[PDB]
Amino acid sequence: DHQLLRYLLDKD
Amino acid sequence: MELTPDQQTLLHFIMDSYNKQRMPQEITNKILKEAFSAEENFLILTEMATNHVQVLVEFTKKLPGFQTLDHEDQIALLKGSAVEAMFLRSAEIFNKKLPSGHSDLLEARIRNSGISDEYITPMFSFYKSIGELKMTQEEYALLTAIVILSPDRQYIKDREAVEKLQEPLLDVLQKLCKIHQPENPQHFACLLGRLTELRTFNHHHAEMLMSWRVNDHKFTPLLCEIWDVQ
Ligand SMILES: O=C(O)c1ccc(NC(=O)[C@H](C2CCCCC2)n2c(-c3ccc(-c4nccs4)cc3)nc3cc(F)c(F)cc32)cc1
Repeated sequence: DHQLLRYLLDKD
Repeated sequence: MELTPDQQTLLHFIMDSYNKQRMPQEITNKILKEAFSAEENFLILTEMATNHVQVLVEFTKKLPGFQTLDHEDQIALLKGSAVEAMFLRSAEIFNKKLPSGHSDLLEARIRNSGISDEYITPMFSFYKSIGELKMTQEEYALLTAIVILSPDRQYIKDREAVEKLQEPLLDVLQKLCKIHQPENPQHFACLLGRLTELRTFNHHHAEMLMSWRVNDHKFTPLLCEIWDVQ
Protein backbone atom coordinates (compact mmCIF):
# COMPACT_ATOMS: atom_id res chain seq x y z
CA ASP A 1 0.00 0.00 0.00
CA HIS A 2 1.19 3.55 -0.91
CA GLN A 3 -0.95 5.85 1.27
CA LEU A 4 1.73 8.61 1.68
CA LEU A 5 2.78 8.67 -2.01
CA ARG A 6 -0.94 8.72 -3.01
CA TYR A 7 -1.38 11.65 -0.57
CA LEU A 8 1.70 13.63 -1.80
CA LEU A 9 0.59 13.19 -5.45
CA ASP A 10 -3.09 14.19 -5.02
CA LYS A 11 -2.82 17.35 -2.75
CA ASP A 12 -2.14 20.95 -4.02
CA MET B 1 20.12 21.32 -34.86
CA GLU B 2 19.36 24.26 -32.46
CA LEU B 3 16.58 24.28 -29.78
CA THR B 4 13.06 25.45 -30.85
CA PRO B 5 11.13 28.14 -28.77
CA ASP B 6 8.94 25.39 -27.16
CA GLN B 7 12.06 23.37 -26.32
CA GLN B 8 13.83 26.41 -24.74
CA THR B 9 10.64 27.06 -22.70
CA LEU B 10 10.46 23.41 -21.56
CA LEU B 11 14.22 23.32 -20.71
CA HIS B 12 13.99 26.55 -18.61
CA PHE B 13 10.90 25.24 -16.82
CA ILE B 14 12.66 21.90 -15.99
CA MET B 15 15.62 24.03 -14.73
CA ASP B 16 13.56 26.24 -12.38
CA SER B 17 11.88 23.07 -11.01
CA TYR B 18 15.26 21.24 -10.59
CA ASN B 19 16.94 24.22 -8.84
CA LYS B 20 14.39 23.80 -5.94
CA GLN B 21 16.68 20.92 -4.75
CA ARG B 22 18.84 21.09 -1.57
CA MET B 23 22.25 22.77 -2.18
CA PRO B 24 25.09 20.23 -2.97
CA GLN B 25 27.42 22.25 -0.66
CA GLU B 26 24.83 21.93 2.19
CA ILE B 27 25.00 18.07 1.77
CA THR B 28 28.86 17.82 1.46
CA ASN B 29 29.35 20.14 4.51
CA LYS B 30 27.26 17.79 6.69
CA ILE B 31 29.52 14.84 5.61
CA LEU B 32 32.93 16.69 5.61
CA LYS B 33 32.14 18.45 9.01
CA GLU B 34 33.30 15.56 11.22
CA ALA B 35 33.70 11.78 10.91
CA PHE B 36 30.46 10.17 12.09
CA SER B 37 29.86 6.59 13.26
CA ALA B 38 28.03 4.19 10.87
CA GLU B 39 24.86 4.75 13.01
CA GLU B 40 25.05 8.57 12.66
CA ASN B 41 25.71 8.10 8.88
CA PHE B 42 22.67 5.79 8.38
CA LEU B 43 20.51 8.44 10.21
CA ILE B 44 21.91 11.17 7.86
CA LEU B 45 21.06 8.86 4.86
CA THR B 46 17.40 8.39 5.96
CA GLU B 47 16.98 12.17 6.67
CA MET B 48 18.56 13.10 3.27
CA ALA B 49 16.46 10.50 1.39
CA THR B 50 13.20 11.58 3.12
CA ASN B 51 13.77 15.20 1.93
CA HIS B 52 14.97 13.95 -1.53
CA VAL B 53 11.71 12.00 -2.11
CA GLN B 54 9.62 15.00 -0.98
CA VAL B 55 11.45 17.34 -3.40
CA LEU B 56 11.21 14.63 -6.14
CA VAL B 57 7.38 14.40 -5.86
CA GLU B 58 7.14 18.22 -6.36
CA PHE B 59 9.55 18.11 -9.39
CA THR B 60 7.60 15.11 -10.80
CA LYS B 61 4.16 16.85 -10.49
CA LYS B 62 5.54 19.87 -12.47
CA LEU B 63 6.66 17.54 -15.39
CA PRO B 64 4.45 18.35 -18.43
CA GLY B 65 1.56 15.89 -18.75
CA PHE B 66 2.30 14.01 -15.49
CA GLN B 67 -1.00 15.14 -13.87
CA THR B 68 -2.99 13.80 -16.91
CA LEU B 69 -1.62 10.23 -16.31
CA ASP B 70 -3.65 7.51 -14.52
CA HIS B 71 -3.28 7.72 -10.69
CA GLU B 72 -1.90 4.15 -10.33
CA ASP B 73 0.62 4.74 -13.20
CA GLN B 74 1.75 7.95 -11.37
CA ILE B 75 2.59 5.87 -8.19
CA ALA B 76 4.34 3.16 -10.29
CA LEU B 77 6.51 5.81 -12.05
CA LEU B 78 7.48 7.44 -8.71
CA LYS B 79 8.16 4.18 -6.83
CA GLY B 80 10.31 2.92 -9.78
CA SER B 81 12.48 6.03 -10.03
CA ALA B 82 13.04 7.38 -6.48
CA VAL B 83 16.16 5.24 -5.76
CA GLU B 84 17.71 5.83 -9.24
CA ALA B 85 17.11 9.61 -8.91
CA MET B 86 18.91 9.82 -5.54
CA PHE B 87 21.92 7.85 -6.93
CA LEU B 88 21.97 10.12 -10.02
CA ARG B 89 21.84 13.18 -7.74
CA SER B 90 24.60 11.65 -5.52
CA ALA B 91 26.86 11.33 -8.64
CA GLU B 92 26.22 15.06 -9.43
CA ILE B 93 27.04 16.03 -5.78
CA PHE B 94 30.17 13.77 -5.83
CA ASN B 95 31.51 15.35 -9.04
CA LYS B 96 31.06 19.01 -7.89
CA LYS B 97 34.44 20.80 -7.56
CA LEU B 98 35.59 21.53 -3.97
CA PRO B 99 38.85 23.08 -2.53
CA SER B 100 42.01 20.89 -3.04
CA GLY B 101 41.94 17.62 -1.04
CA HIS B 102 38.23 17.88 -0.01
CA SER B 103 37.04 15.50 -2.81
CA ASP B 104 39.50 12.84 -1.55
CA LEU B 105 38.17 13.31 2.06
CA LEU B 106 34.52 13.15 0.86
CA GLU B 107 35.29 9.84 -0.97
CA ALA B 108 36.96 8.35 2.19
CA ARG B 109 34.02 9.51 4.40
CA ILE B 110 31.48 7.79 2.07
CA ARG B 111 33.71 4.65 1.86
CA ASN B 112 33.65 4.50 5.72
CA SER B 113 29.91 5.32 6.12
CA GLY B 114 28.76 1.76 7.05
CA ILE B 115 27.88 0.46 3.55
CA SER B 116 29.32 -3.02 2.51
CA ASP B 117 32.46 -3.18 0.30
CA GLU B 118 30.54 -5.22 -2.36
CA TYR B 119 28.39 -2.09 -3.00
CA ILE B 120 31.19 0.53 -2.49
CA THR B 121 33.16 -0.28 -5.71
CA PRO B 122 30.16 -0.41 -8.22
CA MET B 123 28.89 2.84 -6.56
CA PHE B 124 32.26 4.68 -7.01
CA SER B 125 32.64 3.15 -10.51
CA PHE B 126 29.28 4.75 -11.48
CA TYR B 127 30.14 8.17 -9.90
CA LYS B 128 33.57 8.13 -11.66
CA SER B 129 31.90 7.21 -15.00
CA ILE B 130 29.39 10.10 -14.58
CA GLY B 131 32.19 12.62 -13.79
CA GLU B 132 34.06 11.64 -16.99
CA LEU B 133 30.99 12.80 -19.02
CA LYS B 134 31.37 16.44 -17.71
CA MET B 135 27.55 16.86 -17.46
CA THR B 136 25.99 20.32 -17.13
CA GLN B 137 23.11 21.11 -14.69
CA GLU B 138 20.71 20.99 -17.74
CA GLU B 139 21.85 17.44 -18.58
CA TYR B 140 21.39 16.21 -14.94
CA ALA B 141 17.88 17.80 -14.79
CA LEU B 142 16.75 16.28 -18.11
CA LEU B 143 18.25 12.87 -17.32
CA THR B 144 16.33 12.96 -13.95
CA ALA B 145 13.08 13.82 -15.84
CA ILE B 146 13.77 11.00 -18.38
CA VAL B 147 14.40 8.47 -15.48
CA ILE B 148 11.03 9.42 -13.85
CA LEU B 149 9.12 9.17 -17.13
CA SER B 150 10.46 5.72 -18.10
CA PRO B 151 7.64 3.73 -19.89
CA ASP B 152 9.82 0.56 -19.62
CA ARG B 153 8.93 0.45 -15.86
CA GLN B 154 7.13 -2.36 -14.05
CA TYR B 155 3.35 -2.04 -13.27
CA ILE B 156 2.69 0.60 -16.01
CA LYS B 157 -0.81 0.05 -17.48
CA ASP B 158 -0.60 2.65 -20.32
CA ARG B 159 3.01 2.71 -21.65
CA GLU B 160 2.03 4.83 -24.73
CA ALA B 161 0.78 7.75 -22.51
CA VAL B 162 4.22 7.82 -20.69
CA GLU B 163 6.30 7.46 -23.90
CA LYS B 164 4.44 10.54 -25.24
CA LEU B 165 5.72 12.52 -22.20
CA GLN B 166 9.31 11.16 -22.36
CA GLU B 167 9.98 11.77 -26.15
CA PRO B 168 10.15 15.66 -26.08
CA LEU B 169 12.63 15.43 -23.13
CA LEU B 170 14.77 12.87 -25.03
CA ASP B 171 14.66 15.30 -28.03
CA VAL B 172 15.93 18.27 -25.90
CA LEU B 173 18.73 16.17 -24.31
CA GLN B 174 19.87 14.89 -27.72
CA LYS B 175 20.03 18.56 -28.92
CA LEU B 176 22.04 19.77 -25.84
CA CYS B 177 24.63 17.01 -26.39
CA LYS B 178 25.13 17.96 -30.10
CA ILE B 179 25.83 21.57 -28.92
CA HIS B 180 27.92 21.31 -25.66
CA GLN B 181 29.89 18.19 -26.67
CA PRO B 182 30.39 18.45 -30.52
CA GLU B 183 33.86 16.74 -30.38
CA ASN B 184 32.11 13.62 -28.87
CA PRO B 185 29.12 12.58 -31.12
CA GLN B 186 28.44 9.48 -28.97
CA HIS B 187 27.72 11.71 -25.85
CA PHE B 188 23.88 11.26 -25.95
CA ALA B 189 24.23 7.44 -26.35
CA CYS B 190 26.79 7.47 -23.42
CA LEU B 191 24.21 9.31 -21.21
CA LEU B 192 21.40 6.89 -22.13
CA GLY B 193 23.74 3.97 -21.31
CA ARG B 194 24.23 5.31 -17.73
CA LEU B 195 20.50 4.68 -17.08
CA THR B 196 21.08 0.88 -17.38
CA GLU B 197 23.79 1.15 -14.69
CA LEU B 198 21.34 3.19 -12.59
CA ARG B 199 18.81 0.32 -12.78
CA THR B 200 21.34 -2.13 -11.13
CA PHE B 201 21.49 0.07 -7.92
CA ASN B 202 17.69 -0.01 -7.80
CA HIS B 203 17.75 -3.85 -8.07
CA HIS B 204 20.20 -4.04 -5.07
CA HIS B 205 19.00 -1.06 -2.94
CA ALA B 206 17.24 -3.23 -0.27
CA GLU B 207 20.37 -5.43 0.29
CA MET B 208 22.51 -2.23 0.33
CA LEU B 209 20.32 -0.81 3.14
CA MET B 210 20.07 -4.03 5.17
CA SER B 211 23.85 -4.79 4.86
CA TRP B 212 24.66 -1.35 6.36
CA ARG B 213 26.90 -1.83 9.45
CA VAL B 214 24.33 -0.64 12.06
CA ASN B 215 22.55 -2.44 14.96
CA ASP B 216 19.07 -1.22 13.89
CA HIS B 217 17.83 -0.26 10.41
CA LYS B 218 15.20 2.31 11.40
CA PHE B 219 13.14 3.78 8.52
CA THR B 220 10.26 6.29 8.25
CA PRO B 221 6.75 5.36 6.87
CA LEU B 222 7.53 7.33 3.67
CA LEU B 223 10.86 5.47 3.14
CA CYS B 224 9.03 2.11 3.59
CA GLU B 225 6.78 3.13 0.62
CA ILE B 226 9.72 4.13 -1.65
CA TRP B 227 12.23 1.41 -0.57
CA ASP B 228 11.53 -2.34 -0.36
CA VAL B 229 12.13 -2.34 3.45
CA GLN B 230 10.21 -3.04 6.73
O1 LIG C 1 19.21 15.75 -3.45
C1 LIG C 1 19.36 15.56 -2.17
O2 LIG C 1 18.78 16.23 -1.33
C2 LIG C 1 20.32 14.45 -1.79
C3 LIG C 1 20.89 14.43 -0.52
C4 LIG C 1 21.77 13.41 -0.16
C5 LIG C 1 22.09 12.41 -1.07
N1 LIG C 1 22.98 11.35 -0.69
C6 LIG C 1 23.48 11.14 0.54
O3 LIG C 1 23.25 11.85 1.52
C7 LIG C 1 24.40 9.92 0.67
C8 LIG C 1 25.21 9.92 1.98
C9 LIG C 1 26.47 9.01 1.88
C10 LIG C 1 27.29 9.01 3.18
C11 LIG C 1 26.43 8.59 4.37
C12 LIG C 1 25.17 9.47 4.48
C13 LIG C 1 24.36 9.46 3.17
N2 LIG C 1 25.28 9.77 -0.52
C14 LIG C 1 25.35 8.65 -1.33
C15 LIG C 1 24.48 7.47 -1.19
C16 LIG C 1 24.89 6.21 -0.74
C17 LIG C 1 23.98 5.16 -0.65
C18 LIG C 1 22.64 5.34 -1.00
C19 LIG C 1 21.64 4.23 -0.89
N3 LIG C 1 21.94 3.00 -0.57
C20 LIG C 1 20.80 2.22 -0.55
C21 LIG C 1 19.65 2.84 -0.86
S1 LIG C 1 19.95 4.49 -1.19
C22 LIG C 1 22.23 6.60 -1.43
C23 LIG C 1 23.13 7.65 -1.53
N4 LIG C 1 26.23 8.77 -2.29
C24 LIG C 1 26.81 10.05 -2.08
C25 LIG C 1 27.82 10.71 -2.79
C26 LIG C 1 28.19 11.96 -2.35
F1 LIG C 1 29.15 12.63 -3.01
C27 LIG C 1 27.60 12.55 -1.25
F2 LIG C 1 28.00 13.78 -0.86
C28 LIG C 1 26.61 11.92 -0.54
C29 LIG C 1 26.24 10.66 -0.99
C30 LIG C 1 21.51 12.42 -2.34
C31 LIG C 1 20.64 13.44 -2.69
